[PDB]
Amino acid sequence: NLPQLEMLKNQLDQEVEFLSTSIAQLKVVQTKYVEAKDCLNVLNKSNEGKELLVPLTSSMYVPGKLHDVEHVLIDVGTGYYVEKTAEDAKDFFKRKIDFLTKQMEKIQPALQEKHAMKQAVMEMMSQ
Amino acid sequence: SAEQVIAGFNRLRQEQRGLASKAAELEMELNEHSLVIDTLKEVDETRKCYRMVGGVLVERTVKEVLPALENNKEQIQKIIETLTQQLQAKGKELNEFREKHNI
Amino acid sequence: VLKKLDEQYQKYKFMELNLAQKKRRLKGQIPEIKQTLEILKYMQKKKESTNSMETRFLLADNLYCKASVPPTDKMCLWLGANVMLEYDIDEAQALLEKNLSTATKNLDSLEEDLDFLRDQFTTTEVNMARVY
Amino acid sequence: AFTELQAKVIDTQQKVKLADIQIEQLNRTKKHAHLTDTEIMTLVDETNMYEGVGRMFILQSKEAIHSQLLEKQKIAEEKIKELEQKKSYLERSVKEAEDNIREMLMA
Amino acid sequence: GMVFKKETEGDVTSVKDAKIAVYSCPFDGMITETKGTVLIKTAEELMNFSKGEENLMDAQVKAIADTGANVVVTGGKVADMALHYANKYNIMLVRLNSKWDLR
Repeated sequence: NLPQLEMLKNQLDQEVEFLSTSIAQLKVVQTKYVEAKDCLNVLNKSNEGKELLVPLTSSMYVPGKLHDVEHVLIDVGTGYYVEKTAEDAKDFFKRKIDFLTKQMEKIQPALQEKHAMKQAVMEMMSQ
Repeated sequence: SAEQVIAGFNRLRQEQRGLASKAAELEMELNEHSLVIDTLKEVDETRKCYRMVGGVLVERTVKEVLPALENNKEQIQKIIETLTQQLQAKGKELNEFREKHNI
Repeated sequence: VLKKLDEQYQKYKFMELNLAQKKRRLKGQIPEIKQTLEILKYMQKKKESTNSMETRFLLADNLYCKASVPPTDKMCLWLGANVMLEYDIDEAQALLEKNLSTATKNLDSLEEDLDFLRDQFTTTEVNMARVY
Repeated sequence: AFTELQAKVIDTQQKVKLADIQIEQLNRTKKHAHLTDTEIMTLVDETNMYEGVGRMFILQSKEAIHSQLLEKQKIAEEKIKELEQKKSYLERSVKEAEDNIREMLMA
Repeated sequence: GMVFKKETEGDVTSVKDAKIAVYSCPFDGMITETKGTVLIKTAEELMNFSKGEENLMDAQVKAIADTGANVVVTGGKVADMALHYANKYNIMLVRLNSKWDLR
């Protein structure tokens, strides 16, 4: 009874934290998908011609001039070049936002399943 | 009874770990304030200095970038002493309330 | 006797973890300074590489906008902590090469000395145990 | 039986813990969007001002950037109302139900 | 008066009126064997640990001489590096003591 449950409640604590860390990773993945749409919102609205400071590399910025706001690269596949317009790019970002949400949604009751089972072992040891 | 003493000392130790995350989080930033203010003074400051952080560039000069560098370094070293005194005062307070309760 | 051998086994293993905390911070510095030199030294400027070129800007991690480049000849590098200064090529080049050479030697010279600082810690704890 | 109605309000407690942490972000995002608006309303020397979401920083005049940054604090101002009403609602849902649980199990 | 069979090491006390310092193990003696990875990677840190060990027991006989005690009682063994500074400081030493000697 009780020595089995004291080993059992400690195992489920890792299984919560292993899944919850995977939730924390996929939020970072959909973070840049929100971030790429909001960069794209300024792009069509402003105009071509405005000066931008973009990273040449890490912590080093190169200036430049802006042209062709209605044609953008989308990085999908295994790392593949896909040229799209800016209008279809917003739809595919929000599609990937709901996709990464869907990746966390299948974990989410199972994340709560490992938490509620551990609490029930805490109750069964208490009862 | 001796259980109120030995458990209250466990309460003061857990606040030492609650003290632990906040002061060292600021302490990592003051050394970044150390390395930045030295490279700016060695390099040319006649051309205009900006302030670049994540998400915003405000077009500035050297005379507006320079004082906040010395300001934000001095504010950190005060708070890491301040956060030490407050949480260690909290460990003294919970011990005497446990001794006056269960007597 | 194996009993004196067994105490030195555990005191050697625990001091290995304190070394790995210091080497990985030395490890994390190296690729970041590595990206600064090789991207600069191949493009070398809009000026040095002979006017207007092509570009596909980094707006985000997956969204790149294609355009024609032509900027003016400066590079606004990023120092950190509410500081940006505009720079040129010659100021940005010789600085990062020095940070390139040290970050290897910061990893190389310490990783031997950490291996003997572990050996100081394991040797110290066993001589006091055998005496008192 | 009575075990099932115990677990429902316990599962409602962790939804409050999710509700408690959302208001800490949205209060911070309002004030920080207000804080960056103050520093650009501080200067009068230069109309040059860069805005961006990624590591891009587009060249625009500062005055149109103010009114957009007036909208940035405002949407974060709008969300702290709907969350705190929600956070109180999930608080009232679990705590008033918790009054039902313990006093009738101990009875 | 108190009879101690243990052999008197070093010279006699500076005064017979000396303050008696009775210690469980102030002085040590070094020998070791194979480590977690066998027989550690250098002998330089063995020399580096040996230099501070002598200056440690140099200051131990010095601080006893400073504080007024002119005799030290060692329930542990005698260090050689501790010994040759104790002769110049004119402090009498006991090479080793048992459990009944200290109490």
